[PDB]
Amino acid sequence: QVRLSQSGGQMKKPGESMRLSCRASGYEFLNCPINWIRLAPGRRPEWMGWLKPRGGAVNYARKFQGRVTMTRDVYSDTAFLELRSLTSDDTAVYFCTRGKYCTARDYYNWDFEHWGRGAPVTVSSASTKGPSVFPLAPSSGGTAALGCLVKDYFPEPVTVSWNSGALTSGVHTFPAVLQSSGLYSLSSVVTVPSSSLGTQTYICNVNHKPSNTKVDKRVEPK
Amino acid sequence: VWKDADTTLFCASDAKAHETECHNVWATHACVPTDPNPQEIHLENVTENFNMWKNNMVEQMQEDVISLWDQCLQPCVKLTGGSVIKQACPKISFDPIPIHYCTPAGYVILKCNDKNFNGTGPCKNVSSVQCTHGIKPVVSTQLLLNGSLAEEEIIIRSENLTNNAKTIIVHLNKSVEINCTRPSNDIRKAYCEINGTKWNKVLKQVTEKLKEHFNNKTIIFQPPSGGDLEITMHHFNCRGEFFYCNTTQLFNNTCIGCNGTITLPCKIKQIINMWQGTGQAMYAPPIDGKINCVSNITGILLTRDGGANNTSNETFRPGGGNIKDNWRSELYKYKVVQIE
Amino acid sequence: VLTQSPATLSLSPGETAIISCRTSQSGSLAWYQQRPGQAPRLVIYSGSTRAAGIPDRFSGSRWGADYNLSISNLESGDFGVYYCQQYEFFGQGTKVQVDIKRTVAAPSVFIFPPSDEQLKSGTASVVCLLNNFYPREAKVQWKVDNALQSGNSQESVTEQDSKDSTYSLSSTLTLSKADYEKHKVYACEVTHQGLSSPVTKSFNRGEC
Ligand SMILES: *[C@@H]1O[C@H](CO)[C@@H](O[C@@H]2O[C@H](CO)[C@@H](O[C@@H]3O[C@H](CO)[C@@H](O)[C@H](O[C@H]4O[C@H](CO)[C@@H](O)[C@H](O)[C@@H]4O)[C@@H]3O)[C@H](O)[C@H]2NC(C)=O)[C@H](O)[C@H]1NC(C)=O
Ligand SMILES: *[C@@H]1O[C@H](CO)[C@@H](O)[C@H](O)[C@H]1NC(C)=O
Ligand SMILES: *[C@@H]1O[C@H](CO)[C@@H](O)[C@H](O)[C@H]1NC(C)=O
Ligand SMILES: *[C@@H]1O[C@H](CO)[C@@H](O)[C@H](O)[C@H]1NC(C)=O
Ligand SMILES: *[C@@H]1O[C@H](CO)[C@@H](O)[C@H](O)[C@H]1NC(C)=O
Ligand SMILES: *[C@@H]1O[C@H](CO)[C@@H](O)[C@H](O)[C@H]1NC(C)=O
Ligand SMILES: *[C@@H]1O[C@H](CO)[C@@H](O)[C@H](O)[C@H]1NC(C)=O
Ligand SMILES: [Cl-]
Repeated sequence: QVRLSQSGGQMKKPGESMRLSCRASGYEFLNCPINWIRLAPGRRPEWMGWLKPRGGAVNYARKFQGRVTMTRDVYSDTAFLELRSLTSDDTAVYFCTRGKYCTARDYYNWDFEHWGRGAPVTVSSASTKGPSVFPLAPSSGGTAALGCLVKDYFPEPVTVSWNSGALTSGVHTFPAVLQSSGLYSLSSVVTVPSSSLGTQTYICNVNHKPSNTKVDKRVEPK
Repeated sequence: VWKDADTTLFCASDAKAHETECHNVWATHACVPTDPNPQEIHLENVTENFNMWKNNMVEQMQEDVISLWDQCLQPCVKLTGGSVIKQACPKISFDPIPIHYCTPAGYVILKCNDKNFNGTGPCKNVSSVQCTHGIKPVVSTQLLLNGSLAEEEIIIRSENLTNNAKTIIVHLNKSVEINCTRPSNDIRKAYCEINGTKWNKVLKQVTEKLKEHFNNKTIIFQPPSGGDLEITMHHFNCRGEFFYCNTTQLFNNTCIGCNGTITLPCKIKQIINMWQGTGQAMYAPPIDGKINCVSNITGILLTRDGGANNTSNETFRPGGGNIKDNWRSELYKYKVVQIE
Repeated sequence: VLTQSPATLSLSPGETAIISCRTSQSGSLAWYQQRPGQAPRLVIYSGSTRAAGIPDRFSGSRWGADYNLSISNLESGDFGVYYCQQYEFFGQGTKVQVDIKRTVAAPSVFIFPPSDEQLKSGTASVVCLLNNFYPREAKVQWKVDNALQSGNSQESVTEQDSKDSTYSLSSTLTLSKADYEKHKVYACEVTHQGLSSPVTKSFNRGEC
């Protein structure tokens, strides 16, 4: 069966270069072109170019010429790509694709029935940083709201639970947002009976694996 | 009365028992003598659709040329990545001779005599023949060498010009000689010569034809963007040697002075990437002595840059398509049909 | 080029989605589906032909330059974003998301002043929560001493809650500790279909 196997995602700094691989299997590699496509969230998908494993001939979109290099290793059926002078504009998920129709006689490149799992690439100047966690303290009908503010971490993602997962109902963990500083921020709130605040203790379980920071923040009425 | 069909064709040539050149010999074995008296019957008020991009005849020639290269261009060693095999490295005397392709009983070949037929669509002037004209299996990249010529004016061939992954074939209506020499006595330093005046003139015409098929946008040429030397360079076999010529100069935008003779720097290689499939072949060191091939450029292979949108410009680069395209550039006007 | 519409599409399971694509060049047109966090899947090519494993529910049609992809009887798997493609060119995408219909519910509104721990760090975030509301459209209005704050905050909204089918929104206004201590009255004004009139939650700096 046709399978495109991609190397994982990565975090670059602006100015650097990135390299990705894509090993094809289940078919005759020389039969038809390999493509590289980038998809940035809420942005029109961009075809970067194609490579014909036979001879290694290439075709680059005007936009990328001089920055991108596509090659292959015919023996291992692996396609390679490099992108130089990265800018934030380059942040995206990078895919390799192959057309549906691909025989010895001929092909049709542009019906992408086969895709790699994708390689998510973020380019920014932020360095991996663990979140400082601040309380969102409740205040005195029968329900009170409270949470933790998880601010200034990079990169995504962070996970948040309550009282070690013992508390699930009422929990609202919002999508992170990217601040103008390059660091992420998100909030996690929960509603509870405002009569529990007196006795019931509420804890914030924050886990940010990328920085190995694990915080148990106790939230209490102020 | 008839229908489109594939089948096993046989070859015909003018190969002579006395000639010992390798291609000639292969033919004395594979083919039969060319028909002494050809018969071309014009088919009255008839119309037929051709598609050179899907012509099974191309596949059959392919298998022959692979057969031909297996007994005429056997390398000293083959590196298939998985193994490295040694084998006899016979001296090679190779000079392609015209090969005719013919149909067996119950079938027949159809020929399109429209003087500006670009390779796809209906043909008005149709005739019936038992064999193609003699076609030479010349293996080369970027430039199509020693082929037939357009009978009217320059013709742009493509399965679909708006599809950048489809090969473009230009068919000159007036050949241009390319004189290639490697002096005797670095025994790799070779060069090629072309008349700048004749060449550049032919460029004006092709680009003017190209512009015609792209809603009058500025046509500009650029060197290849990457890939193996077989692809980024004009590559061909001369007197058993493998030439590799830099074509930057032929596609000079400004020249479209520029009247004199332009000379390409070529290099001869002993280690090459085999076209028949995958792996590197190793041929012996260059023999001593002056080596000189004079060929006729009759067609060009182009790839259009993709992802334009804005502009205003269309950018073409020499090469590359596929080796089967060389045969297509000659088989374009023929198709096999079956009686009943 | 390829102009795809609409940008977004909020529909319930069972309904039919009609995504549109306008071309100018023509030639085999294809549609892709991308599920949250997964690689796109070819859905249709040649404008009208289904790929392998694509059920009858997906169908495409054409009229001149205009191309439609139609998804009937929506179900969980169908939601995501869809792209039209012509050779190397793609459309801007259409996000198709799930909105299960329910009775209108007004937001519960809470405002949170910055914690002392954060102020010690020399920065201040004011948070306004809009909890469990329907439908999804809602407006947040920051005011600092009666001055309207335009472009000084960031919003984030949850996907529709699986249990009660409501939405929740969080708005964060960030300021320098120095700026925060310049002003006194911090207000959050919420307007929604469930509110007969806009609701303003507020507080004065430094008041327990
Ligand atoms: C494009 O086609 C042209 C002709 O259409 C073709 O040019 C021809 O090349 C062949 C081979 O290079 C030439 O034939 C030669 O003639 C000379 C004598 O004048 C011989 O020296 C050559 O080799 C002889 O000696 C060799 C010693 O090893 C023997 O191996 C060999 O069998 C011969 O005995 C050879 O016979 C022919 O003269 C030219 N014709 C012209 C008009 O120049 C050219 O090769 C084609 N280009 C490509 C890329 O195929
Ligand atoms: C068919 O060909 C015959 C043979 O010449 C010719 O007389 C006749 O006009 C043609 N019919 C048409 C419709 O052209
Ligand atoms: C070939 O010629 C006709 C137009 O006269 C038609 O099949 C098609 O438009 C042409 N194709 C090219 C590449 O010129
Ligand atoms: C080649 O074709 C061009 C049109 O593309 C024409 O102007 C020129 O005269 C032709 N050359 C010959 C020798 O017919
Ligand atoms: C090929 O070039 C050589 C070296 O310039 C020259 O002597 C010879 O005349 C040329 N051949 C032809 C046919 O012009
Ligand atoms: C051909 O020559 C040009 C100009 O001399 C040079 O820049 C380029 O590297 C060469 N191209 C190849 C493919 O060797
Ligand atoms: C095609 O899109 C048009 C644009 O609104 C719409 O009216 C029509 O219903 C769509 N066709 C299908 C089959 O969805
Ligand atoms: Cl294609």
